[PDB]
Amino acid sequence: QALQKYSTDLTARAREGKLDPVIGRDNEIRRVVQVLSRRTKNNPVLIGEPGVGKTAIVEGLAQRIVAGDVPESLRDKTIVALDLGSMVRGEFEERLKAVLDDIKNSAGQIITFIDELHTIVGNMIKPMLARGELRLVGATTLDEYRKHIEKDAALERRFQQVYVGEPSVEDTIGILRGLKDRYEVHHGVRITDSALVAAATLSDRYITARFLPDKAIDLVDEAASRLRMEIDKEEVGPDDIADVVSAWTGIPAGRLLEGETAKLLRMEDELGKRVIGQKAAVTAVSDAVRRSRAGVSDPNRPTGAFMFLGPTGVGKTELAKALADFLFDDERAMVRIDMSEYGEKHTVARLIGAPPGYVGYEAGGQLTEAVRRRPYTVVLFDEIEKAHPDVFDVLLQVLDEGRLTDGHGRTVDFRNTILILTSNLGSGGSAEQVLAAVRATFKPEFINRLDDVLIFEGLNPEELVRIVDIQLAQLGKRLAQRRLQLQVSLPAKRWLAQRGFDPVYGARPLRRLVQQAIGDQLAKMLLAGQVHDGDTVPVNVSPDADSL
Amino acid sequence: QALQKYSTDLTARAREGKLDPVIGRDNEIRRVVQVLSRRTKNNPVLIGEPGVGKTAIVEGLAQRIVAGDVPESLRDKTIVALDLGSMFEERLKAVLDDIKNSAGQIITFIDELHTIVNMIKPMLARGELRLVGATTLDEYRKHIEKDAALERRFQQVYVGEPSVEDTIGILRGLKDRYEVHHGVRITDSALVAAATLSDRYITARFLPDKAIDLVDEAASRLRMEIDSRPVEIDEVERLVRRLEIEEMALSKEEDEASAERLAKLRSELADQKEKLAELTTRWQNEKNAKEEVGPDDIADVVSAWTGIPAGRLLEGETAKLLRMEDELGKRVIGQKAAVTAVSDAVRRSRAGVSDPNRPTGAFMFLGPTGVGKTELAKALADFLFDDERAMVRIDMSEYGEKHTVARLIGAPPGYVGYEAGGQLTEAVRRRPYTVVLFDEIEKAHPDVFDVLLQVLDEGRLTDGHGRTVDFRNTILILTSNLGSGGSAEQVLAAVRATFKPEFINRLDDVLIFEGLNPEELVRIVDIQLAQLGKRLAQRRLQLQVSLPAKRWLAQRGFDPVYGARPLRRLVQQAIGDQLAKMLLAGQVHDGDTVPVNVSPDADSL
Ligand SMILES: Nc1ncnc2c1ncn2[C@@H]1O[C@H](COP(=O)(O)OP(=O)(O)OP(O)(O)=S)[C@@H](O)[C@H]1O
Ligand SMILES: Nc1ncnc2c1ncn2[C@@H]1O[C@H](COP(=O)(O)OP(=O)(O)OP(O)(O)=S)[C@@H](O)[C@H]1O
Ligand SMILES: Nc1ncnc2c1ncn2[C@@H]1O[C@H](COP(=O)(O)OP(=O)(O)O)[C@@H](O)[C@H]1O
Ligand SMILES: Nc1ncnc2c1ncn2[C@@H]1O[C@H](COP(=O)(O)OP(=O)(O)O)[C@@H](O)[C@H]1O
Repeated sequence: QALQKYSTDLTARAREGKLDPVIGRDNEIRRVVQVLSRRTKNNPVLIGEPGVGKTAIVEGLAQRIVAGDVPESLRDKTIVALDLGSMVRGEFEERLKAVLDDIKNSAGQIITFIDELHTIVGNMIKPMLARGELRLVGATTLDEYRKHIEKDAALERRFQQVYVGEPSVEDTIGILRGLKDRYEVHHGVRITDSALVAAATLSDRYITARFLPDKAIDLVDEAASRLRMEIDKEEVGPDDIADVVSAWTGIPAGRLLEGETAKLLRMEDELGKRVIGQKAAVTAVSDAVRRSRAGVSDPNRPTGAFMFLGPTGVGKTELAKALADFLFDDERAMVRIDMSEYGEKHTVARLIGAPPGYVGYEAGGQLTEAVRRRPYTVVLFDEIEKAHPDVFDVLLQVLDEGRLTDGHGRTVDFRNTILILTSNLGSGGSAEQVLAAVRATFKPEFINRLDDVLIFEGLNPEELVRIVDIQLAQLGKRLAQRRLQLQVSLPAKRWLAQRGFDPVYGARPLRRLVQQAIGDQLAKMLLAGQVHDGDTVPVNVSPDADSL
Repeated sequence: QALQKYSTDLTARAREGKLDPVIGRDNEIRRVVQVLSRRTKNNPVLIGEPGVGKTAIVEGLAQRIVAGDVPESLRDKTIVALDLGSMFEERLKAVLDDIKNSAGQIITFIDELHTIVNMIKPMLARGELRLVGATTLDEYRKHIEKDAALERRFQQVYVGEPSVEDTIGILRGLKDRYEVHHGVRITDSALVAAATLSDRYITARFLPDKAIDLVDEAASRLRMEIDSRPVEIDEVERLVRRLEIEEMALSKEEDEASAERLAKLRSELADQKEKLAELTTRWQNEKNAKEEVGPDDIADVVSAWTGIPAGRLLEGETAKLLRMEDELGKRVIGQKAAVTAVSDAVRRSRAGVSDPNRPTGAFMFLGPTGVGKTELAKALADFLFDDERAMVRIDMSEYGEKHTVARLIGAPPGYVGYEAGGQLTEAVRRRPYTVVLFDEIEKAHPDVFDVLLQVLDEGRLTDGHGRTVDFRNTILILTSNLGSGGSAEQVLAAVRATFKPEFINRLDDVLIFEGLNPEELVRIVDIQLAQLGKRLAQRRLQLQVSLPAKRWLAQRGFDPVYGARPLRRLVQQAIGDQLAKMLLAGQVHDGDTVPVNVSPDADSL
């Protein structure tokens, strides 16, 4: 009572009701009060993620004390918190010893409470502990406890671990609707259970950084305040919260709705916006992804295991680069592993990395280490027909059971990824001998487990226009830093085709071909003159090359 | 009422009407009042960097407060500050008691509380003062990011700098106040040029005050040059005066070796004397037919800042860059494909076309040894800085260990080597314009690659202290000799299987040098012999080599497995050996020229 400047009270202000009723989490209080009444290894410590309700539990304990529900062994005691940030090189221990003296002079069982004790731990308080005068209650997280309370601890023999995992959705919903009338008078508009459950599920779904009991309340109170500030609609609602979540993340409030039909029905041209032609292919792949996400197939299998073959450079990779954007929300999600190194017997274990203590161990495997983190990729396999006939064992093990075991000992799961097996077979075969070749080259019962084996059709010599038009409308962005406009002339743009297609490399060069030509040919004018940001820069076909 | 002395006021200054120009940031003000009208985690803190305009944000907040645009809980709120120009712990009770007795109507604004955080924390846990904060992001993360004891009452509010179309209005709202001291005119041309030019180029400070300091320094520079003789009329005159005194002290030199230094200092004087006259004559033209700020002094102050060149078209730099592919062919021979590529990416930066958030160029060339994959980078650094010593060259052969990543980043605070700073970061933090050479990238530990993966497409990286140096105006070069025997597929596969494809992704064109041939070797023999003459011109012993001699040389050392170094070895072993045999045996004393000629096998001097 003499040095009460680096610590607060919990039972005094509980005579005022300055604390929230603590509905939920009625088991942890029994656990704590049971550990607090032993003879040794008493004075527990709460262990859990930040923002889950550890302080909430200790406050509820204080409130049950002031009410009177505990055994008389614990009856008639106060609780005091400790702020570690109020002290901090040195003199931290001076104030700490001044505090411990007061605690000992308390001459009773006046229980303390220390939040984030792993800032203290040490050998200064253990004699205070192993004598029977203080009782501390703590708080930290699991990995912290494993660091500051496990390596140099030697005090783990007097701290009891109590776990506070995290609430469920249907439980934090009750928590919220219990903590509702408060804000209904603080701001005061109106509250709908629809808004509450919407906040809960949307935070759970898209806010993957924080945790539930406060993560939800954050959005609820911020949205209520935004609605109050609006009055410079007299109700709150689910859209009234999706707008907040969108202003929080960046993704628009439209897509923040149904994610099954509103996705399967988008498998239309929204793919064909980035991919071109091959409409049979896109429709087939869309069937594959739709009927697989229905919810009747075996739950332990990839979400798609189709392959496609034919000519090069027509967009074989581009279909996957676009598909990763629509489903997993990124084009930096695919992983491509060439089956050209894997032409020997031994190198098949390079994509796992076998033993602890050999050359490639901490480097992990090529196929697994890129999956156990971010398990939502889109795996490609260039020129699979060249891989040694031993990789197929690992591959069949994948697509027959959604699991695999790396070198470390971890278990990885492939039950929500998409396999893709490209190939350059089909040199002359149109549709007749190409399938005979791919039925005789690969194992016959392997292809029994695949999905559709669709064959890309060549670029229609007219349907080079759409791809080059996408390329050109893209490069229309290039010189927007100067706002210079571009000229198009269908003879010139078609003159790129017959001299840049090169159907041995698909359509690969048509990016450098045009960017180097236009950019570094204008690089004289763009420095001297001849152009400004209203000039379409008329470029045309000289009888030989592409002058202006 | 006892804080009227220890703190200023903004409830009365706003009624009187004096406040700095606040335009924009109205959504920010709305965010601040919105977070103030909450139950928990209210009372925000502003996060940014010095000179973004959060001071202006709170000032406009105060003006809007006195005007009235508020909710019910904001009955003018009499927002005040707590003067950090008021500084002991016995007085702070007297300061805090006034706010404590109040009902939350005198809320404070702790400008730069980053150092304030015992006394304010318990008085915050009861919830009586707002204590509006404003600091920077790194100091925030250091001080009040790890302490969750107080992070339950602080909601950071991010702010950005650029408001270009209103930065010009701010310049206007300040243009009046900068024309008073400097007897100059600050034109809208200058406003709109500085608002538009120093933004991407001088990327060390931030627009809302760097666009201010540019105009301030331009004003001071012009006011200086309004004095009779201006810049470049005060320069060659100070040069020619000094040059003369260097000549009148060399005539009285009884030496023959200093005559050739007297025979040149005279000439450069005779060359500089004219250009003094030509400018002086043209001066009177403008004297009877600069007195105002424009767009040229802007680029002037840009160039004099951070060494970065950023002008309209700098009238001495025009024919150099169109001659680059040819000007570079004086030092590097062959690899037309490589010189075209390395060249087409310097103009696209001096033109303003290239991507503004990526290095001004970053790509790799590799191939057999003794081809020039290092002389090319050296030649590049020689004609941009005019001295080859001005290239940052780090070797990746010493970084073969994992724990050597902290060698070029620095060691964390509290360890032994801490004040020494980094090795790569500490060179690009101060004066970033150089070219950085990565010798033998293959020999490095395949973990430093994860740092260049950051530098690519982001343009910066962090060090042991936590700050971020910028990498947006340099060129990054990679050298290696993977494969070294394969045509094009072995080396392609080797680099593809040695580096991540998402590291080769952000790279520009990947270059493969060919190797030298007989037709390109005579041009190298000439360079070698010219450099050798320039070297042994310190004893005035010029040489005289015959065409059969140069052909014998260029034929002798050619073998297409080691490149060109055998040529230097043969030059030494065949000429310098004999010459140094004679030079200390008398008979070839200073001031001499010895001819060489082909003999049947050797070439006698
Ligand atoms: N059962 C509950 N009853 C009432 N409020 C609860 C309950 N569980 C969580 N909360 C609230 O959730 C929020 C989380 O606050 P804290 O309990 O302090 O978080 P924490 O889990 O203790 O970790 P810290 O201390 O925030 S780092 C507070 O507003 C609590 O009041
Ligand atoms: N095309 C060239 N232009 C200029 N100097 C050249 C050329 N080819 C060779 N040389 C000279 O020959 C030597 C080769 O220098 P480097 O460029 O370091 O060799 P390299 O090609 O880098 O091979 P490595 O892999 O670095 S050992 C230097 O003395 C160069 O000056
Ligand atoms: N249908 C298409 N839609 C869009 N771009 C396409 C299409 N077909 C080919 N392309 C383009 O052709 C080029 C080759 O892409 P890709 O098939 O990934 O090449 P590679 O086979 O060399 O890996 C890319 O620029 C790609 O955008
Ligand atoms: N939007 C604005 N336009 C023009 N001048 C401004 C604006 N906001 C503030 N100013 C003035 O310019 C100064 C720029 O520095 P300031 O914004 O105070 O930086 P800080 O408070 O972060 O140190 C302000 O102090 C103010 O006097």
